[PDB]
Amino acid sequence: MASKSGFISSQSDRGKHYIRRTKRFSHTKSVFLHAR
Amino acid sequence: SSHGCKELENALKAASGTQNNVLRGEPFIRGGGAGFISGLSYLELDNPA
Amino acid sequence: CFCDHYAWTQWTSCSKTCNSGTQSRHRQI
Amino acid sequence: FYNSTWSYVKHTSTEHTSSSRKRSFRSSSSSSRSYTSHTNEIHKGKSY
Amino acid sequence: EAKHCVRIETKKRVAKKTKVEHRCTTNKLSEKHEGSFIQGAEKSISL
Repeated sequence: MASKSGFISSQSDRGKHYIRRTKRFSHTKSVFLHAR
Repeated sequence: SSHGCKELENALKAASGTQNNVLRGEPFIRGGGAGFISGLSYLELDNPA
Repeated sequence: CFCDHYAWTQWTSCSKTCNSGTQSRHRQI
Repeated sequence: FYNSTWSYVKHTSTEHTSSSRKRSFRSSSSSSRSYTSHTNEIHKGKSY
Repeated sequence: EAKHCVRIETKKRVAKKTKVEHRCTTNKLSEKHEGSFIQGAEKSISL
């Protein structure tokens, strides 16, 4: 977000930044071997 | 003068993978020398014959 | 077409017990 | 034996743009949107 | 590819008032349907 006013003189500014990041990873491996 | 911005991004990259690999087999033999029985009944995966 | 996308129904029960019946199945078109 | 293989891409990109200005004073508003939906699918079945 | 892009303008004077707007909405889509299916069998019988 950004906001401005400008106009004797007056200047006003507001800024905001937000970031959220998520990484989730899962790996599953299974081996069953039987010989008889 | 006045100005204002609002800006947004949202991204979702889901993914998945799976693999099932199954192998089975049963040679069976009657008759013949026990050495040749064991030597043949052992399953060679590259030549099941 | 990749016809496996329109998977087969399972085989209809064998038309007769003996002397060569037939079993058949449509796709899920 | 049989070897089924399937490879499916769906790509969509959608864009919106709306610029407006009014004067008598001055005012203006710009909006922009970009959307994407993507799916990649691979499926395989091998039987012996 | 599909496009709808439009530009409007207007001035009116009596005092003056004006409006001008531009919109351009667009879509692009692609699909690729690659596939393969190989099958086979072998009987052998010997006597």
